[PDB]
Amino acid sequence: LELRQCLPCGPGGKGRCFGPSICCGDELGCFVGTAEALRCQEENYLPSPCQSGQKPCGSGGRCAAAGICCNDESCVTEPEC
Amino acid sequence: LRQCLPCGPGGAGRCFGPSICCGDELGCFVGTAEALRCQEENYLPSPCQSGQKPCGSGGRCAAAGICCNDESCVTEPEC
Amino acid sequence: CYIQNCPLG
Amino acid sequence: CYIQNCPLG
Repeated sequence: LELRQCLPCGPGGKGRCFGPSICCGDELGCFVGTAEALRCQEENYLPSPCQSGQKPCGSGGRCAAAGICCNDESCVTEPEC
Repeated sequence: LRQCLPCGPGGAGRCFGPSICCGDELGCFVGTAEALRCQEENYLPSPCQSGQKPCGSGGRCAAAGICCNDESCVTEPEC
Repeated sequence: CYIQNCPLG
Repeated sequence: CYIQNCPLG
């Protein structure tokens, strides 16, 4: 399915929202409910569907940051990232 | 069981695992520079465990609405 | 919206 | 260490 990435977020917009409160950047880590993740709540009003990152991993989502796997509600360690 | 190494923003959070540093007034850092010091917990002989209100899969409540265990954080509303 | 959470779909 | 991944007991 050909979706857009979701709103960027975090330090200098280097990160992509993976769900309302999860802002992960490839070279950043993942902010889950921190300040860095603020913009990610706006994605909820945008009427178009989005999906962040490529390599789809785990619980339902896809690799968000170095070895982390988040979907729209959870980030777990997962080295398959 | 003690709360693990404090971490993050002026030590105002607590390690919930090697790369997971959460706090009421902070939220969670899963794998950021904030969560680098939690790796130190792995060379403390004493066992620790952060949080009080359990949830999920042997997770506690890391921060408002987030439930973390040693390898993952999840939105959990009753947290 | 997050594909997983979008209205209708 | 993390209770989960210590030597635990």
